[PDB]
Amino acid sequence: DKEAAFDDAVEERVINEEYKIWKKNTPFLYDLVMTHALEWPSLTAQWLPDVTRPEGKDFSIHRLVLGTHTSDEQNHLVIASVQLPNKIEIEIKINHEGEVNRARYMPQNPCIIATKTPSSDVLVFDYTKHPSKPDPSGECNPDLRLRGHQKEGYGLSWNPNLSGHLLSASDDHTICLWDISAVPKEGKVVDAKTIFTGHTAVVEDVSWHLLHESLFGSVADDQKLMIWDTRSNNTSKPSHSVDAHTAEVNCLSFNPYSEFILATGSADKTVALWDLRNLKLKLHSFESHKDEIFQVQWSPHNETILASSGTDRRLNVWDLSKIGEEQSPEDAEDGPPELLFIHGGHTAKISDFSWNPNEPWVICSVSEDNIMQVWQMAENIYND
Amino acid sequence: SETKRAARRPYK
Repeated sequence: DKEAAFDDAVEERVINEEYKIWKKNTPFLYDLVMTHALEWPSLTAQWLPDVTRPEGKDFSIHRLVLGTHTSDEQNHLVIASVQLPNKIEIEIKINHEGEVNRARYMPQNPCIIATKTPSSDVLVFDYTKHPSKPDPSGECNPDLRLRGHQKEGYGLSWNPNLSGHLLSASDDHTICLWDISAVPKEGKVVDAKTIFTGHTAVVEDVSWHLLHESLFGSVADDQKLMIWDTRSNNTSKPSHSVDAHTAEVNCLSFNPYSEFILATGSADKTVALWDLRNLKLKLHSFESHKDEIFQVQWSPHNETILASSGTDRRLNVWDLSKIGEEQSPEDAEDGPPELLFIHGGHTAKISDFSWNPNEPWVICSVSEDNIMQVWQMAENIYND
Repeated sequence: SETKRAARRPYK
């Protein structure tokens, strides 16, 4: 009624007050905080692995794969440059049909970037083969088009041990696999090598294991986590299937230092911790988030550190080494002991984030309002 | 120290 609008107004106040108190506390909570309004909101964020370090400078140049979300206008695949100590610029804009749901670089050659669109084709771009400045026609000339899905989705994951092997999750209940290793010179469209059909609802994410080249995991709106092996001759049924959450599962992340461990994040407002050797039993539930979680990512530097983000506008950082520690009921009120940090700088749903791989503790998070933040919590919070 | 606490209370 006019009650819906009283609620909206109260809620604006709430967000605004929260952002005021956050802003006053920044000098105590961060070693670094940069905020940039992008031209459009980005649904995706990934640091590229390279870092250039010009002579005589007190800063290094890092890079970010980003995207746009615009209804009416021309969308772009984007690469931005960030300066960090020992400011922000766009460097390439590539025409993209529709918004960029996810964009991810191939480890074995990070010029190569795969995207997910609102259409069913999964696109591959080589950004060294497009002009810095996009043709005004607005035509999307991707280097490959990968076929197999019937709908859009998010999950996208390159195999870091088998060059060119890409996995994708879709709203069509399907995971697709491609091998773009070796692609005939007259060939631009590539068909799926395998399609996995074990889910019975929207498949939200997929990821390759980091050491075992055949292994990968998936999560879906059927509330299941599925562990799959590509060596198997049955693609309708995973090696393992667990009932992970009490609502949709949106994300997963394998721990890069602990080969049996992974985390999942869900609309049930939790992150779950898992051990592949025994999937019946969830190891742990990380609770603190107030609404649906969309992204989960392990720290690339510390085996016990994990972070998650989503709809409640927060990005939480966790440390599993503190699970079980006792606490005064005063500390207990703020959250459990494994919650290290609540990033409170965004005033909209967080869509994606990425841990910087060359600068420990630096994270890039992006929200629906068009804000990009590059930040780093204060050292004394994770050390002594 | 209570620098920990502030970290878990960004909105206070």
